[PDB]
Formats: sequence, structure tokens, C-alpha cells
Amino acid sequence: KFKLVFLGEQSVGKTSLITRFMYDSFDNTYQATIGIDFLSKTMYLEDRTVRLQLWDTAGQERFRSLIPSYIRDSTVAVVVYDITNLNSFQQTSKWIDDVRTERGSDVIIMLVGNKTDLADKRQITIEEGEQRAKELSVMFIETSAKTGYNVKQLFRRVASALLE
Ligand SMILES: Nc1nc2c(ncn2[C@@H]2O[C@H](COP(=O)(O)OP(=O)(O)OP(O)(O)=S)[C@@H](O)[C@H]2O)c(=O)[nH]1
Ligand SMILES: [Mg+2]
Repeated sequence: KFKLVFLGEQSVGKTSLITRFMYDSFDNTYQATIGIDFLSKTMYLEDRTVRLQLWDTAGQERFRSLIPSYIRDSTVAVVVYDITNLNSFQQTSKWIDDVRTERGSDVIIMLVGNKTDLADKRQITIEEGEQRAKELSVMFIETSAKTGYNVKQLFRRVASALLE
């Protein structure tokens, strides 16, 4: 049950993160997700292999009613925000709240501050994200689907958490 569901407001980088991990590519052009896609891939870690299942959800508000079914079903929830967007960060509380209401203590949550490459328009410090994650008892990491920074680390840490 290495099932990961990506949650987060529109345009924070959920699809880009999944695509960077899956095919190690990045398209700077925006193409909104209008359904729910799933992919899978086998990765290596801690002297073994693990089969991951990834769910990419639509962040636009008109698709929110389609998301609960996927949360109930996943063992890991990756809540993503955009470090250049204050609202996207504030909204992570809603997503984390939703996940815990549906999964309780039986879930691994990773808070992700994406788009670190956009340093000049950063609105949330890495320390504020790390502090929020600690206060809410969830994992934390910053990434850049564009440069690929920490993308493999994100999945490695989530997979490691599952194994433990
Ligand atoms: N500069 C930069 N742009 C990024 C990064 N990750 C994603 N993007 C860009 O941000 C835009 C939105 O990314 P995308 O992956 O579509 O968001 P999403 O969360 O999947 O959005 P949705 O499908 O719920 S509406 C795209 O134009 C994409 O190329 C990043 O790490 N750095
Ligand atoms: Mg998308």
C-alpha cells in the first residue's frame, strides 16, 4: 500500500512534481489537471525495491468534491504549496485537516514547499514551513519540479517513512 495522493491549491506544482519524478522531465507550460490521473513506478531504497502508486488531483475548486474518495484510499498524503503564493500555504491547513479527518493517525503526511527556484518572489521562508510542519506533526521538504531539486528526496523520505 505505497499509495500517495497529491493535494494542494491550483498551480502549486503537483503534476510537475509527479512528472519530474516519473519521467525526469519538466514542461514550464501550464496545463490544468481536470480529472484525477494515476501513475506508478518502482523505485529503489534501503536495500530493496518499492512499488509506488501516485494520484494527481485537480486543484481548481470545481473539482474538490472528487477528492475525498482518493484521500480515504491513500496511505500517504503529499500536501503541496507554492513558496511564492501565500494563499497556497495558508490553504495547506485545510488539506491537512481534511486528510486527518478521513485517515486519523493512520496516514503519513508530507508538507511540500514547491518552486524554490523562484527565489526572488518567495513569500514563505523555509523556516516558516518547517515550523508549521513541526507544529502540525507532519513531514516537511522544499522542492523545485523545474530544476528537479529535492524531488527524488521527497519520494525517498516518504517511502522510507512507509517502510518504518
Ligand atoms: N518555476 C517553477 N515553475 C513550476 C514549478 N513546479 C511547477 N511549475 C509551473 O507552475 C505551473 C503550475 O504547475 P502544475 O504542476 O500544473 O500545478 P498543479 O498543482 O498540478 O495545478 P492543478 O493541475 O491542480 S490546477 C506550470 O506552469 C508549471 O510549469 C517549480 O518548481 N518551479
Ligand atoms: Mg495538475
